[PDB]
Formats: sequence, C-alpha cells, structure tokens
Amino acid sequence: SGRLVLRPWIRELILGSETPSSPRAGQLLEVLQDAEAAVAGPSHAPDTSDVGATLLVSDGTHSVRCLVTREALDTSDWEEEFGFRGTEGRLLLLQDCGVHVQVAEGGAPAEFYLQVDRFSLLPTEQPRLRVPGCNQDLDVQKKLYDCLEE
Repeated sequence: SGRLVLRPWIRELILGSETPSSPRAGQLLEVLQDAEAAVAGPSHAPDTSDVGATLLVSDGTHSVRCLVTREALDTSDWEEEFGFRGTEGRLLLLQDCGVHVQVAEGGAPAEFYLQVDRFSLLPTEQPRLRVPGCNQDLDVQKKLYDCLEE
C-alpha cells in the first residue's frame, strides 16, 4: 500500500534565515534528561520541576538536542506517566520551537540546539536508526562559527 514519509528538516531549518513557522515531526531517539511533574507543597524530597526535559530527536537524517521548556511540559496533558522515558522510538511533533546556540561549556563544544515551547506526542512508533548529529554537518559547522562571532 506504500508508506507515508516525513521530510527531513533539521539541517534546512538551521541553515535557513528565519525562525520556524510550521510544526515539525521527529522521532525521539533518546531521553538525555527526563522531567518530573510539579508537586504542590513543601517536602524534603528534591524538587526539580523548574528544569525542562532534554531529548535527542531525529528527523531520519540527523539528530538534534531538544530542550523541552517547562512551559511546554506543564500545559501538556499526559496519557501515561508524566515524562518521556518509555517513549523512545515514538514520533514527536514540535509545534512551537526555535534554533538556539549553545556556547562551549563544561567540556562540551558549542552547538546548535532546539528549544521546544509546545509539542505533542504522535501514536506512531518506529525502529530507531543510528544517525549523524546535525552539528557534524559541514555547512552547519560553518554557520555555528559565524553565529558565535556576534
């Protein structure tokens, strides 16, 4: 019956000259930092509900680190348990995001990353394919260094 494919978008978005207008579908490769739900009231248990989620997201061609803002998380309505672990391989729609620059810090070189302010989780689950990071791309690398020089 054929298959419905998603267009790669990461490399083109970064190299493009404008902030994203339309939503972008991607696969969740890995949870680098999961999030905890905000629990009301004082408790000796640690509260980390002011930190977002950090995800590694693939578009079939490249991966990118995504910071899922606390704003995106708290407004969202969750079917299963709050947070992302257990959803590796699922399709993920980034409805509101932006390309940001992270300067070198704590041993890690500068890179482009995404900040996600609104997302939805699609039901589609799929095999996870090893894929180069978008920052390993020569054109991206060149633009990173242009960006840093400002």
